[PDB]
Amino acid sequence: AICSALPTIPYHKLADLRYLSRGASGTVSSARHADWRVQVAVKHLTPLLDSERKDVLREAEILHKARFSYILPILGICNEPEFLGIVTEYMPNGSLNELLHRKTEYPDVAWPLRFRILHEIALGVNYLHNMTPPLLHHDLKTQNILLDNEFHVKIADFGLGTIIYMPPENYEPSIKHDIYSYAVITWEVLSRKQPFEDVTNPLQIMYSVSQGHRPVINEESLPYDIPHRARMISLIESGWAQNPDERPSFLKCLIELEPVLRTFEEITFLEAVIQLKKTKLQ
Amino acid sequence: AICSALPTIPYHKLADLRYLSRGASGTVSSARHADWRVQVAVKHLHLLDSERKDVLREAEILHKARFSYILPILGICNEPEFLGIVTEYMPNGSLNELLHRKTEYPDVAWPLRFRILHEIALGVNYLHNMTPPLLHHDLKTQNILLDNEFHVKIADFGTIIYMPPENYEPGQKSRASIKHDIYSYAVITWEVLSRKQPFEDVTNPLQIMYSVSQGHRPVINEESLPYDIPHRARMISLIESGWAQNPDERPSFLKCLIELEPVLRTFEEITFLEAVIQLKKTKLQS
Ligand SMILES: CCCS(=O)(=O)Nc1cc(-c2cc(-c3ccc(N4CCNCC4)cc3)cnc2N)ccc1OC
Ligand SMILES: CCCS(=O)(=O)Nc1cc(-c2cc(-c3ccc(N4CCNCC4)cc3)cnc2N)ccc1OC
Repeated sequence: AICSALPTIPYHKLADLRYLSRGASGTVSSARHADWRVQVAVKHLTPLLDSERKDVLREAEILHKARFSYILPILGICNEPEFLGIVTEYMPNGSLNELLHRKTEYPDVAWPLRFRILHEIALGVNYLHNMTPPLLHHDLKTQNILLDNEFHVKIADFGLGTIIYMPPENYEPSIKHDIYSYAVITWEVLSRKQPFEDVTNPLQIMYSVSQGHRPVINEESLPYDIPHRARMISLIESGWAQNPDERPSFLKCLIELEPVLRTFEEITFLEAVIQLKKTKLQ
Repeated sequence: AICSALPTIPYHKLADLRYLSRGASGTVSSARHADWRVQVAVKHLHLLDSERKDVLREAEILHKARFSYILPILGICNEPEFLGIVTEYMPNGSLNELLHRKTEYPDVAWPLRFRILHEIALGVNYLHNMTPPLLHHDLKTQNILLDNEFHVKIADFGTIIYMPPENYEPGQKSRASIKHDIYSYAVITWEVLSRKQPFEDVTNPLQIMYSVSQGHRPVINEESLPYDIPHRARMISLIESGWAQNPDERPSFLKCLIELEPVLRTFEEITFLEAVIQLKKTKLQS
């Protein structure tokens, strides 16, 4: 009964555009609003076909209808004959991929921060699932997860390399789908390692996973230093099971994770974040 | 063209309710969601149809003003047994507590105070630049909640200090004015740079109303506002122009944001987190 219309931001109110990152889904730039006096990110894509506009609008309204504390907050759409793009909050620290694999800038990443990030990811995906109707991500990657000033998760890219996160039952030309990806991410988050490093052709990855093989679980990929190691390992291995029905919903995962995050003090999170900024500063 | 329906949260999905604080605008409790697995705050009642209509008005105003510094509403609980607004849980409470709880919060680094002022101005300016412009007309340190990282979140669109004189007799038809809000902001800025109660010496609020209608404002001196305050002169000019006897002399929030940006720009990004962690540590162990 209570509807809210996504504001249409005029293009000429967006100053200081700068290419932030290009990718398959389009190009993302940074800008600042003339009236709101705040920084924002803009995702855009020749003239515009009607299908392209329809897909961009689908994505924008999906962001608008799934507003949650850990879902990328959309601010408005810029829809003009000259330009068309989605406006959202600017996430300075970029994607989780950079955080994980930029060991020069990010030498250490305290376990409290890693687990808080995992928890917020699960929370975002679970809220998307608990919508009506249930909203399916169908494409979770360490590149979709953006991190704000305090390294809090913000998920993006919900609507219609990238093979690491695909369940085996999709090779043959669902809710469980998403959890699979999540499991993988957890692995890639506790190890800071590329899944299937030794494999050079992605079809090798597809073959190994279709044979029921997953990334290595050993002493090197996951050190014993990792907190709550055994629970995380059980969660991961059951979360990427060959059979979809055996994979748990995100609510079971949240119930399993909450006591894990509960062992970290509130201040240790900020300590890890500020230590990360300091190691990156020096 | 893009509509978004506020989810209707069932009452039975709110577990572990606890009276957090009662007040004029109603009572706010804390609770936890069964499916979303997150903590939330719930504003509830003490029901006529007029009350329900007003609650729906508040809910739709919060939902239509979704902004980074506006209290994020999650859903509405509309059942015959209960009716309430559900929003994000702001653990550290309101700005008033931060300012005047010197036991838990002995020191408050200037970077964080300026971040809070900046975010307040940003939220109010966003409210003004809407279509149509939405007026707060009741800004106080109790409306400003503080999230996990002490980021400002405005809500709710001895409490007269933040009301301009032309609003005491509410000329609603005549002077439901834009400048009103800026007045409030000025006062808060003072109370944020001094950590002191405006009109401390006055004990009767009607005396405060008379004095303010007489063109009197809080004192600006060496004690209320020490010279230690960063950018002291610029902030003092902002305050004095924000509570001018004449409403038209008070600037829009866009002018204030344009003046504040260069001030916030002088603090490095890490100093904010350092001040916040210092606040969290001083509040602990006490
Ligand atoms: C294909 C669309 C990307 S996305 O799939 O992740 N989604 C999506 C994302 C964003 C967004 C992105 C970023 C960002 C900034 C810097 C960097 N790095 C440093 C500079 N060089 C490259 C690496 C990485 C990411 C910040 N803030 C945002 N708000 C904005 C809108 C979006 O709309 C779906
Ligand atoms: C009480 C003012 C109402 S309000 O004017 O600020 N508006 C409004 C606010 C809220 C809200 C409030 C709180 C909150 C938490 C701790 C405390 N303290 C601790 C115990 N001692 C007293 C002080 C006070 C408030 C947290 N999170 C929320 N989300 C929820 C809905 C609202 O309705 C729009």
